[PDB]
Amino acid sequence: AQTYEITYQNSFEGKINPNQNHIISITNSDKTLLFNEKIKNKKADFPFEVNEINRKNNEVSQFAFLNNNEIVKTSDNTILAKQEFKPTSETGKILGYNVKKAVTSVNSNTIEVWYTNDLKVKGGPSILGQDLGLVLKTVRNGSSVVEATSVKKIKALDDQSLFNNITEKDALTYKDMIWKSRFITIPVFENETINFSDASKSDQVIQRFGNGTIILKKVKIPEIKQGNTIFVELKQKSNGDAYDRTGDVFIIPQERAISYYTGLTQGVKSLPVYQNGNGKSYQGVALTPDYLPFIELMRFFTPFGIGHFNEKIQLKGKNWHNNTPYRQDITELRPQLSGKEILIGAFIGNYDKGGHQISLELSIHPDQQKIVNNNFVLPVFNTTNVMEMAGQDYPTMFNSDKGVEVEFILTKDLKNAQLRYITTGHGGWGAGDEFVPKENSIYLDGKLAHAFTPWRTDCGSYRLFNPASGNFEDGLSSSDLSRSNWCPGTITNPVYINLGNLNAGKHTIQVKIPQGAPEGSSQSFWNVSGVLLGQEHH
Repeated sequence: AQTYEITYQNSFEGKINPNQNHIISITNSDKTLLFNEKIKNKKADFPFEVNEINRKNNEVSQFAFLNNNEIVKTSDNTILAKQEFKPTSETGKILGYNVKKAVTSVNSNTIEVWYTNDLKVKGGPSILGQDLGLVLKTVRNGSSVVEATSVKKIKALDDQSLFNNITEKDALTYKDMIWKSRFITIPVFENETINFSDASKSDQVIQRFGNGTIILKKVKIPEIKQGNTIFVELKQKSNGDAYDRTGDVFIIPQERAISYYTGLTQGVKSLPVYQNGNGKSYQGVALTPDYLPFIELMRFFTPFGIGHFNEKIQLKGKNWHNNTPYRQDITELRPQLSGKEILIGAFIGNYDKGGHQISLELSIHPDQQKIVNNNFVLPVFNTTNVMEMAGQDYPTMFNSDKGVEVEFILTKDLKNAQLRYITTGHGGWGAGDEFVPKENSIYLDGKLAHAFTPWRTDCGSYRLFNPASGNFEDGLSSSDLSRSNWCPGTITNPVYINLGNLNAGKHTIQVKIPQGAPEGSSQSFWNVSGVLLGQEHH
C-alpha cells in the first residue's frame, strides 16, 4: 500500500487566497486521512475537525478536537453510498493524472468532481466524491474551486502523533459539542420554577423572594473585551398558571451605597422614596446620589399557560407550541457585565402555586463588531415593580405631569449618549392603558428629546403560543389584541433614544405619559426603564 499526499488550493472566481490553510489528503488503499497544514504542524486553533475513511468498509470517522485534552468522534458507514453522482463524458489531465468529471447536487448546489483512478487509491479535499476515486478538483456553483497542487509519495500514513482522550459520540451530539466550544456559555437557571407560594424558600445556591415570584443568583462573568457580542436566552413554560404575566430578567448594580438587593433583603422601606406631588409615593424607582435602580436585561411576557394547558384546551386546527423562547442582544450592556460578579435574577408577576418554569443562559461570542461602541452604562430609572409581591407599588406616577424626573450627575464628558428605553402600558380593560395608545415623552435638561406612541399591532401572530387565551364573542382571542408595546409570548425591544453629546455635570431627564384614569379598583400603570449609554472621555 503506497501512501500518497495530496495538497490542495482554494480559488474563488480566479482569486487565489493569499494566506490560506491548504487542505491536505494523505491516502492509501487501506485508510485515508483528511486535514490541513495547521493541523499537521500543530498550529491549529480549537476547535478543529479531522476525517478518516476506512476503505475496508467505507466507515467515515470524523474526529473533533475540542481542547488540549478531549477529542470526540462519530462514525458512519452509510455516507458514501448515499452520495448520488451523475456521470459525464468530460475528461482531461490534472498534474499528469487522467481524470473524469462527475456531477451532483447538494441542497440546490451544483458540485463538479474531477477524479482519477490511475493510482488505485481514493481521496479528495472533502467528503464529496471519495468513493469515485482520487478527487483532484472540485467546483462548487462554478465559482468556488479546490484544485490539487501536488501529489507526493510518502513513507506511511501515521496519525498516532496527531492523537496521543477520544470519546465516541452520536452525530447530533458531535455537531452540538463543536458548536458549544466556539463560544462561552454561562448557565444561570435550569428548570427552576417561579411561583406564588408560602412554601417557596431560598436555598444555598438560589435565593427566592416575593413568595417565589423572584429568583436570584450570584454568578461570575469573565472579562469580556470590546468587540464581543452578548445575548440572554430564556426558555419559559407554564406549570399551572394560565395567565398573561409580565416577566423580566434583571441585574442588580451594587456600584453605590444602596442597591435593589437592599430592597429584596431588608424590605422596600430601605429603598429611596420617589414622590411626584400626585399624592402617592413609589420605591426604588429613580437614581439618587447613592442608589441605583436595577437594570432590565430583557423584559418579556408569558403567553396564556403554554405547555400546561395544551392537552386541556383543544381547538380545531391549532397545535400549540410546548414552550416559549426569548433572546435579546445585550452587547450594549458590556461595561456593567464584563469581569464582574453580578447578581442576576428572574421575575414573573404571578399568583399561582404551580406557576411557571424557567431556563436562563447568557452567551458571549468572539466577535469584533464596531457598531455598538458604548463605553459607559448608568441606570437612571426603573418604574417596573419586580417587588410586586414584596411591597413595591405599581407605577401609577404618570398620573401627574411631572412623571418620572431624575437628576443625575456625570463626572466625565459623554459622547454619542443615548437612552435605552423600555416601555409597556398596562390596565387590563378596554379603556385601560394596556389597550389604549399613549404618547411617551422623554425630556432632557428640560427640552423635549423624543416623543413616540408605543404600540404593537402584531400580537395575533403568536396565537399558537397561547392555548389558554380567552376567546371573545367578536371572534378575537385575548392574545390577538393590539397592545401598548407588548404581546403575550414575546420580548419588548428597547428603544435607543439619541441624546447627542453630554457635558460633565448636572443633567436632568424626565418622562411624561398621559396616564388613563382608574375605572374600579383597576388602575392603569406604566412599567418603564431607562439606562444611560455613551462613550466617556478624558
